[PDB]
Amino acid sequence: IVGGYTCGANTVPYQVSLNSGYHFCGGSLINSQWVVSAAHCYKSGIQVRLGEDNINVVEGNEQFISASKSIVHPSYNSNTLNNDIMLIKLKSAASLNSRVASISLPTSCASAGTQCLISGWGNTKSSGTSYPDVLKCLKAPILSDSSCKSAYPGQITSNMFCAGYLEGGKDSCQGDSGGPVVCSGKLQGIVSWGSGCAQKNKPGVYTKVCNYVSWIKQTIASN
Ligand SMILES: CN1CCN(c2cccc(CN)c2)CC1
Ligand SMILES: [Ca+2]
Ligand SMILES: [Cl-]
Repeated sequence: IVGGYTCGANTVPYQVSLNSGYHFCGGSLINSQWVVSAAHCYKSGIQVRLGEDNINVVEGNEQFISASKSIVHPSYNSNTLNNDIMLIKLKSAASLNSRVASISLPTSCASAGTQCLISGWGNTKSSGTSYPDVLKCLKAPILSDSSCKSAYPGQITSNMFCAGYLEGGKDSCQGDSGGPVVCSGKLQGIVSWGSGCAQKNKPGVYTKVCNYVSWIKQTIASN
């Protein structure tokens, strides 16, 4: 996250870190046994880390649980990042508590202008590299579909939306991928891609979760 702030320990209790010997992507806990993340985050041998604040220090509220299965969306296109969503099932159920909590799925799509909370352990510099140890947060509005498609002509599908600031300075960035965009208490977005981070007229692009609600509920009911 570039231009954000230190969330505070366990203040975003649905945020997970996906770890394959190191943190590589975020995700969001949607019930005790399932996480949703970005399909571009897929790899085998994922461990889900719940209850994290400093991802380099055991602070005492973590749960570490290996994934038993991964399910990439059937229409995910790695060329275009269309349908950039996957589900990960935990081998054992998370212990739900004030620090490890699920986030609800959207019952509908959010409007342009709705303020959202975006969070992660990705790079905090728009030029160069610095990765935080503690979780970083950003409040950012959903942008209109026209400003999103203007910013990235020929690349935005109906399964994507933009959020952020056209003036730059505040954005998600590398290592935030897969993590949550929460608006009105629902998971509306998954951090997906962009052109650099926090640059003018290049806001972040997010997978539009409200298009996937039926697929998520059907897929977890059958798995
Ligand atoms: C080479 N980078 C380019 C920018 N990427 C990125 C990843 C997530 C979110 C955003 C939104 N700013 C950008 C990471 C890979
Ligand atoms: Ca920790
Ligand atoms: Cl749907």
